[PDB]
Amino acid sequence: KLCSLDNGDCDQFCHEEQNSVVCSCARGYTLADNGKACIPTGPYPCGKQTLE
Amino acid sequence: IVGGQECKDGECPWQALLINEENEGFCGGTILSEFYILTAAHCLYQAKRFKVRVGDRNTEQEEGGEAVHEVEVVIKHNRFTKETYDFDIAVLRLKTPITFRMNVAPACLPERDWAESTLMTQKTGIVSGFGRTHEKGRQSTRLKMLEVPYVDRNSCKLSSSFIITQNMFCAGYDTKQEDACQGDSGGPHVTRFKDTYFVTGIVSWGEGCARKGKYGIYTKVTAFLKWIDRSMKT
Ligand SMILES: Cc1nn(-c2cccc(-c3n[nH]c(=O)[nH]3)c2)c2c1CCN(c1ccc(-c3ccccc3CN3CCCC3)cc1)C2=O
Ligand code: NA
Ligand code: NA
Repeated sequence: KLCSLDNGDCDQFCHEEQNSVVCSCARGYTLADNGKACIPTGPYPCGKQTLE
Repeated sequence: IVGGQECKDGECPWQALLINEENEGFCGGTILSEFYILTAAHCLYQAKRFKVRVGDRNTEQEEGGEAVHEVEVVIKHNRFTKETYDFDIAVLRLKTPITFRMNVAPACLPERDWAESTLMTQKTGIVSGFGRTHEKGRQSTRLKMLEVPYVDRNSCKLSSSFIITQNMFCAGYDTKQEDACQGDSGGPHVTRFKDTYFVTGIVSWGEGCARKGKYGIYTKVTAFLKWIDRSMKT
C-alpha cells in the first residue's frame, strides 16, 4: 500500500521510490530525523492557523 | 459566502482582499509567501488600479494588524478568456513583503501528484471570503468561511450549463443552500491534511450562489503549480 496506507505515515508529501515510502515537506519545513514529520524552520510556517 | 461561519481570530490567515481606488473589497486572494498573492485572472478586470489588504477580518474596523500592500507585478495567464473562464489564475507580486503575524500567514503549495491523490480525494475543502452573503446582496464586511464537499467530476459537468474544463473543479452542496458568491472570486479553497492547510483552488465562478443542483467552480491549483513556481522567480 505504501503512500495509500495512511499517507505512508508522512506528515505531508508522500512519494514511492524503489518500492519504498519517501516523505518530504513544503517550503519552510524541514523533514525530521524519523524521515516522516515536518518541522517549521521559523515563525508563521505555511498552512498553520495562527490560533495561539 | 452564503451561509457558513465567520473566520474567528487566526483561522483564515492566508486570506487576501483586493481593494479598489474607493477602498472597497472586490475579489479575494491567497497569501503564498511574503511577496506573492494568488487570485483569479477575471478579477483583474473588476478594477483599473487595486491594492492588497491582508490580516483584515472586518472591513468596518481598522484592526491595526491589517496591512495594505501595493502590487508591483501582475502575472496574468495568457490563455484566460471571458468566453470560457478557462485558466482563471493570476499571481500578484507585491512591492513590499507581508509581515506574518496573527491572521497573516501563507497557505502551503502542495506537490502535484500528492495534491491530486491525497488532497483532492478528501471529503471536503474550505472556501473563504468577503463576498456576497445572499445571491442578491452587498459585499460582506466580515470574513466568512465554509466547508464544501468535493464534488464528483461527472456530477459537476451534468450540473452545469457551461463547459467544465480540466483546469476547473466543483465543490459545494446539491441541496444545502450555502456556497461562495460574487466577491469571493480569486479567494482561497484550502484542504486540511494533518492540521496543515494547502491551497487547492481559486474561487472562479458559479451559476448564481448557493442554488440547488449547482456548485462553486474553482481553478484547479494543481494544474498550474509549475506556472505558479515560475511566476515566483519573476
Ligand atoms: C451573481 C454571481 N455570482 N457569481 C459568482 C462568483 C464567484 C463564485 C460564485 C459561486 N461559487 N459557488 C456558487 O454557488 N456560486 C458565484 C456569478 C454570478 C453571475 C454569473 N457568474 C458566471 C457564470 C458563468 C461564467 C462562465 C462560465 C464558463 C464559461 C464562460 C462564463 C462566462 N460567460 C457566460 C456568461 C457570460 C460570459 C462566468 C461567470 C458567476 O460566477
Ligand atoms: Na479591518
Ligand atoms: Na448548490
